[PDB]
Amino acid sequence: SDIQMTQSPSSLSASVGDRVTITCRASQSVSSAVAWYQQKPGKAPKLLIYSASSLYSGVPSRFSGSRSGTDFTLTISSLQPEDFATYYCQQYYWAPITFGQGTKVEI
Amino acid sequence: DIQMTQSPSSLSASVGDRVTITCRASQSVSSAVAWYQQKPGKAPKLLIYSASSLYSGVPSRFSGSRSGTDFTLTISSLQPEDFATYYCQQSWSAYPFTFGQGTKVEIKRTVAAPSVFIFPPSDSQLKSGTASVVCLLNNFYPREAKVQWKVDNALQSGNSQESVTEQDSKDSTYSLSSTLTLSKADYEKHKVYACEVTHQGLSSPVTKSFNR
Amino acid sequence: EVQLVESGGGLVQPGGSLRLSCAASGFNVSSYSIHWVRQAPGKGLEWVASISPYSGYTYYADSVKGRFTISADTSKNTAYLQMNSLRAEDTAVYYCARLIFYMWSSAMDYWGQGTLVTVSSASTKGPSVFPLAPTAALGCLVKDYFPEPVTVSWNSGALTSGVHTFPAVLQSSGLYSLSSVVTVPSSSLGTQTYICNVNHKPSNTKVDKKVEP
Amino acid sequence: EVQLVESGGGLVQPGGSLRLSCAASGFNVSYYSIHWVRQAPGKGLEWVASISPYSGSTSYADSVKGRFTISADTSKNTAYLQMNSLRAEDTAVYYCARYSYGNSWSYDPYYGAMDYWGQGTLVTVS
Amino acid sequence: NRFLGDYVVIQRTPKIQVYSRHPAENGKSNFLNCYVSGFHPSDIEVDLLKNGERIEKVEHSDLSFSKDWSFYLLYYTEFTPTEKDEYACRVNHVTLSQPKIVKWDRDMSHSMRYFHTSVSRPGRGEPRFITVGYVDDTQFVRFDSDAASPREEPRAPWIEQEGPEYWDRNTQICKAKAQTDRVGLRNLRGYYNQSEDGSHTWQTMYGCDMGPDGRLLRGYNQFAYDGKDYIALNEDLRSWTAADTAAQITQRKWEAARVAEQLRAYLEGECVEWLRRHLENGKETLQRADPPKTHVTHHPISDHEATLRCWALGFYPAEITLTWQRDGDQTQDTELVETRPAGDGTFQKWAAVVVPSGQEQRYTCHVQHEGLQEPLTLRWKP
Repeated sequence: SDIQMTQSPSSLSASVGDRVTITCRASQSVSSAVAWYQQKPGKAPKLLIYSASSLYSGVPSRFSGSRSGTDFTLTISSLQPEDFATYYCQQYYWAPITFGQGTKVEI
Repeated sequence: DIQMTQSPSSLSASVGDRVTITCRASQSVSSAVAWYQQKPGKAPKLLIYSASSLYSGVPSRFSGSRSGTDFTLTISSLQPEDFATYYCQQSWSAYPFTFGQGTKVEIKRTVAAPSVFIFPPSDSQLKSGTASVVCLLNNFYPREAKVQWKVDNALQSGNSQESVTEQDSKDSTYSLSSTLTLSKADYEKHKVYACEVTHQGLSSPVTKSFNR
Repeated sequence: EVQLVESGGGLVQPGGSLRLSCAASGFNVSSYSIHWVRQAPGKGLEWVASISPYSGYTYYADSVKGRFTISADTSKNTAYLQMNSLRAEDTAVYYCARLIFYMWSSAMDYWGQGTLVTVSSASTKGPSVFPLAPTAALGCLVKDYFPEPVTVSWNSGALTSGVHTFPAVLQSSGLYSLSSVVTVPSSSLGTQTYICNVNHKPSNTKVDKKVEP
Repeated sequence: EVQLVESGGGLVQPGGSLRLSCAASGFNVSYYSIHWVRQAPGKGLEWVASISPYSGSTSYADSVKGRFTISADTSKNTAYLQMNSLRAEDTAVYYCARYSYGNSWSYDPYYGAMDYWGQGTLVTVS
Repeated sequence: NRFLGDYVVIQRTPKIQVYSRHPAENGKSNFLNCYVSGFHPSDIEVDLLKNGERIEKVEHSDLSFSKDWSFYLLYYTEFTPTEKDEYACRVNHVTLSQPKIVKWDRDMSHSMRYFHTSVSRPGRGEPRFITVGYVDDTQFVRFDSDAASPREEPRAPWIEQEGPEYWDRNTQICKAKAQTDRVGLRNLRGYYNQSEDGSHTWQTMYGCDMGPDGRLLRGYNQFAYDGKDYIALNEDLRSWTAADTAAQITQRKWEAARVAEQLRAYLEGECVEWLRRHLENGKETLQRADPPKTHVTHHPISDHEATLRCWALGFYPAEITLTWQRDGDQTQDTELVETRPAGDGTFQKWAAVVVPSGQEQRYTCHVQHEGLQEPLTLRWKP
């Protein structure tokens, strides 16, 4: 049974500088092996977080993730105009690798 | 090799200012850098060891930061007793344990005019056949002072040396000593000897003299 | 206390051999890395030779590799830098420094005062002391001595303020000279006695020339 | 500077076959397992296959298992994907992904990161 | 007493084994282990499972390696088995293409040496330097670069009785060895042509064998870069063996400086003398010998054929010989696992061989071990 990543909301609009959180849930107990990717239009995904919490080298410090049970939250502490993109959950704990359906943020 | 480099070679900052000393390494030495404090005529001492850590005992006014290949030492508040030279050192690769060219830290203060003295050549030296006139300047700032000798009103230049001392760690002033050497036979050939001192702290030179 | 006492300085003719000694007081050289850094003087520091604490791996700078032989004795708690074929550029003051190891860095914390080593083709000459008879300033005038490391203090150091022992300017004739002066109140002249205690270790001379008006 | 370049894209008729290429640069691919992921137009991201270049051990997603053969070349320092018996649904901008394995004997156990994705290359089944 | 080595200068698939420190009794406090061995490079994601949920508060051993420089770890955790609870170990490594899941199927002279590992981390700070000092199969010190306050820290019940002088000199050496190794890794990216984007390794090992005579039997000083022999010290303790062209460049550099001279002095002297002390201090455990406890189990994969397995449990020292024979020898067509560390100082192992059901009473397994006084032989017998 493939491990779907139920990611909601399908979209959400926030004003620049706002604090935004993006939830993500796994069909089983995926461990902290979860990473968050940012996909600007017509561009390849870029890693934001891995180990479900660790900021990836070079990524802005405002980005952060946190695991509570099997629910993963990607935090924007202060939204910036360069944060417009279809964000993605992911689980590489279990094979096959799968991603959430996405989260479209509108500015 | 890892040829360290300290910028600037010398810097004079008034007491209470913030002093920044940059030591850069020709290769990435990671976080292995140290800074040493040495006063003239004394043995160096260690301040910063693990590229930022302050040595146990050193005052908190010292601080050091790491950045890529650049390194900086920062003195929060300049103090009198901190007149010294600060050498950076990399322990990344022993053999060799390379040091920097060294930094000279000086205290900048108000212009302080000098006091001029003259010592007549003593009889003991004259009997031996040598004479030495000495002109003294005590506790004056800054380090520039033109000591123009004048004998019998005639300019005698080309037979003298100058020896400035180090900055006074207490007052932050300088002292100078200029000597004119003439053989005993020459001494008896002239009577009036004087030394002229022109300084930033003096509007006009103050002449000190004596007659045999 | 923990200290490092140098020794063995002085003058060695170009091409001679010397043996500096660095006594360790209160800490055994058998468990620390003794190094040797030399100053011109008047220039920056230069690392010379290091000996590893326990194994004994002796490393040397590229310039003195094979001429100098650093060692260390546990029984006497001393360290030596046996220098050979001394050149003109080896004139320097040598500091024997201890080393401390941190996780990802090391540094020298404890040092010694630093013995001077002069290398020149001239012989030893004693100091010619004269008194500079004179608020007022009194002093002496050391002259035509060799080598440089002379010390001048007044009245066994009982007087300390106003001292200005200028650096030794090397005269054109290849000899050193410096002026020792001190400022004291004019009202105190004749009530107190001042004598310059010239001390020349390389020539074993100690002349006290009293200074009066 | 680490940077991966993809090629082998264009057009293809349904049922045909194409050989995608993802030539790495700035790092030895043998240190990483190169994963292939595809994105249908305006849809989610689907994982395709992964190659461990040194040992050549490979795993394929069931959506393409039995049709896609992945390959790598350490000497050339590139990653290859063989697609056959193409289906209409296989339209996407294919990304080659660089898994970066972590460790757990650290005091703070890590997990690997799919740190570097390729720029992508369009592949239209039509 | 460590030696101050002050002289600067392949990928294996892990073999995952999930097992229990003792035979599993439902409801009885037991230890679950995930002993991954034979892998290289060092980085590996290991996590013990319980019904799909990751287990926290697990304990793992200090990184070491075998003779061939391949690493091994022991991830273990205190647990209690049951009927429902299924346990797996999720091991992931570069050689593997997906994480490997191994379900816990219930049925499945002397020498002081000092192993060091320096793993460069180009963007994650200073190199991860970990070093371990062994005596025979036992561990008695460790020094991790990333510990809170890096210090030579005891790992045996007989070494902690040493005084501060012991730990201050050992700690000084290790913080010197780390800085020596750190320099080595930097220069090896130069000798070869390697980008600064990859993490490499520099394993080093040295020690002093000591036969019963109490004198050095063979000194060791080896080095590996990226999991392959680099440069080694020959038995003569005077020359060097260079395994590749770059190892020749450095081999000359250590012949002119006569670095081998100091190694011989320590290896022939201080190295063996302390080994004798460690044996005298730790004579309780190092000089011990526990004979294996042997049991043979048979599980058929058919109504006429089966796999026969001979088990060796709770023996020390590690080295053991265990192989299958028909009528009394099957070196081929036999499966034999790497010796397993039980995590309490003892080890375990088993060997299996397929057999037709009939004439199984002809088969036998033979157990030879140092702690064993006489040869052993056994066969399955319900």
